[PDB]
Amino acid sequence: YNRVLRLLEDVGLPELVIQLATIAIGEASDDWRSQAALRTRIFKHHLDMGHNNQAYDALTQIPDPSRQLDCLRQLVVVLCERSQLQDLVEFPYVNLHNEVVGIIESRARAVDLMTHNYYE
Amino acid sequence: HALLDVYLLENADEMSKHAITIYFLLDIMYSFPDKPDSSIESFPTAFFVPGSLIKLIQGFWLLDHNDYQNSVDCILNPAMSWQHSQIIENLLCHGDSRQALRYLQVMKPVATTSKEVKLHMTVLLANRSILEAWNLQRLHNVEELLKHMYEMCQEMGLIEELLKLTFTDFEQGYLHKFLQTTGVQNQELLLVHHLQRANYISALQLNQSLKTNHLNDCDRRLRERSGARNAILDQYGKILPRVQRTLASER
Amino acid sequence: LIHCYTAKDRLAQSEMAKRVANILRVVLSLQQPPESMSDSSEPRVPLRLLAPHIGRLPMPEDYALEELRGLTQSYLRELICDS
Amino acid sequence: ASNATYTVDCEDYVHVVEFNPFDSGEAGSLLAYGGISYVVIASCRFQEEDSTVEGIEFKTLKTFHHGERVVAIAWSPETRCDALLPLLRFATAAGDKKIRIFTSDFQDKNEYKVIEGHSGYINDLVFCSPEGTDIASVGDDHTCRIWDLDGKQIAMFILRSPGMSVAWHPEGAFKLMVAEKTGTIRFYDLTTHQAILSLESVQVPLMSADWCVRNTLRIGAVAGNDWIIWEMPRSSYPQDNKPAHADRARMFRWSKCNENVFATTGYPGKMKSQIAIHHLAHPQPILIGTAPVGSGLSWHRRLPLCVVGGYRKLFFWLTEM
Repeated sequence: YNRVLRLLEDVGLPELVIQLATIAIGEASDDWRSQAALRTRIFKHHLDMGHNNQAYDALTQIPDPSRQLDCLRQLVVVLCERSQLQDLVEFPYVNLHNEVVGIIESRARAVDLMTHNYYE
Repeated sequence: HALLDVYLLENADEMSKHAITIYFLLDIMYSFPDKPDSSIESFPTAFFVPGSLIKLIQGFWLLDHNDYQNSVDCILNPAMSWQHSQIIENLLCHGDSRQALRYLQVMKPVATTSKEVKLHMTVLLANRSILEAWNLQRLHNVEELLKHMYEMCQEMGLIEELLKLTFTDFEQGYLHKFLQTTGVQNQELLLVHHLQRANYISALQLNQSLKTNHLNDCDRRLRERSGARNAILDQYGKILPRVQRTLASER
Repeated sequence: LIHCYTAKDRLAQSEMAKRVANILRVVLSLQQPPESMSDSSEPRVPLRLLAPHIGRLPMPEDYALEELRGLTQSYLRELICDS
Repeated sequence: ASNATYTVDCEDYVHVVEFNPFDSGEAGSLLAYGGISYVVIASCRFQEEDSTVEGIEFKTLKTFHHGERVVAIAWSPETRCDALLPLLRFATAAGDKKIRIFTSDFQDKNEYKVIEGHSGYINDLVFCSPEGTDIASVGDDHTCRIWDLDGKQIAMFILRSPGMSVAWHPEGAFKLMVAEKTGTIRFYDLTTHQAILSLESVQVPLMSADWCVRNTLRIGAVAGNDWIIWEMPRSSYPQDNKPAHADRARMFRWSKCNENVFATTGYPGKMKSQIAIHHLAHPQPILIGTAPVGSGLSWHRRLPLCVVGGYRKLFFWLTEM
């Protein structure tokens, strides 16, 4: 299934990659690392397709906290760039409300005076 | 004689008649393991029976004989609607939810009936595939599928993991109705859900309702839990602006 | 029980509670033994005395009760884990 | 890449989309689209047809549970929305190798019939009678089959390779076009049950062919990367052959309003499926649209407007004439 997933990714069929990766999580049984990798892959393809709710649901199911934080960083950035700020407000971050403020502060101060919407 | 008279039946497929006879010849062969050169093995060659049907009937015979591994290996060999439901229900009755999931993932049977969709949801839930079961409920009947999802998550102890999901306003309204109706423990879970969603007014009003209903409750463990719940919410109530306190204290 | 009878009294009280809480957080960080041997040092154990002390702890109804609410949420999570 | 002129949201992925090519007696144009497990019938009205419409008025009329992924949709000529005797009839092919004929009164009477006999995937199907009594289908079993509405096989033509597209001739009675994957387009007479003629493509695989309704001498197709045009009876060789897509062309459809305009789609690809609208007088596409992942291509009956199905969306492109 990991081989067929690489093939479907190279052909550019993200809906089928999500379906197959969901089946492959069933076979991954006790390997939490493979489950983390497959769920990170499902998150990425849902995010790329603009399926914000399903991407958020996939992110909450990631067992690896390090990958979950990197997926959370990617979700926050992509939704901010797409101007989908309402969904981002609705999404219930756990103890990571100050990670968002720290990221936007790090970018804000790091970036030039010409404002956009990070400060807003 | 009663077996052979099946061949005289009109408007029956010949292969279905041969299927009953083959299934019967397998029972006879199994009754006599000690002679390898039985003329009985010539039956499929003598009546031009496809090797495909042979393996399928062997698979069904092995299933009724409690050899589920070799049964599935015969049926899955590369060489009906009611059979899908019965195979899945049989595998679930025996506790082998993993083989029921394997079967469902490979064969992908079309769930046409509310019974088949509830069956497929139960296979997915028994394998901890909650997100797939949840998506299947949304795809297929929405009140019945959500009811089945919430009842099975409550029976399996998965309600805390369900509360971590993203709900639509409709799914959320139905979850609130379900958790309000289904006992005092589910009203404490609904309180936790309101707190996790920053819905502090609804959490405080629900706790006032629970404070009024528990004035006669002996039980030591429920009394200690209600004491802790009351203390936490009385701390949140102190932090609220005077106006929000008034709105929370106005019945 | 701090009886900051005057303004600055309360000013300073707040200041100190704040700083102390920060320091305590940081210190507990590596506190009760990082569980390398356990599935990441889960805090299953809950102390009733800490919760009782928090209730009798006196400070402004805003930030202090918000911290109390966070502690209550943590206690609820611990109860869910026990369930 | 031009944005779509109009976009309509759908419940799920659109695998096939077909405008009703017939007159239904309504002011709106009927549209059918196939999802993973359903077929939706909708009415579309455009600002270009009625000045009271702002952009696109899209109304779902009926949803049919299919249970399988729909691969092709064919409208029946008997389809009418007239208030006196409304009749919806269409055929579908799906991944289960079956044809389903749906019949509806747009009220409570919803019937479907299953037709079995293809041993491979059905790639395309059409109604092949002016009266709408007969269905032609083609597939990976290397057959073209003719069915009555009763699901009885009337005729069968053995193909030399997988049948990839089938089309009824718009004016000439009894002429069926069948496009084979190896580049051969055959014409069959359904009265004599004989092959009349063939065309050959210079490129392979041949993926889709369509008749020009405005000029019944013209056939257009896609094979390999290129679009190919023939003009009959002048030659069995292509009149024109030009690049359509950088990586595999999938669908070809003639405009129903202009004999020089056609649309092509690229294969369900990593570079999001391109739609290219061509005009014969131009060496390059007149319009290049992007759909993230889209299947089905159909032209509006009257307007210079085409539709492609995509991820939970229908995309419409108006071509300036």
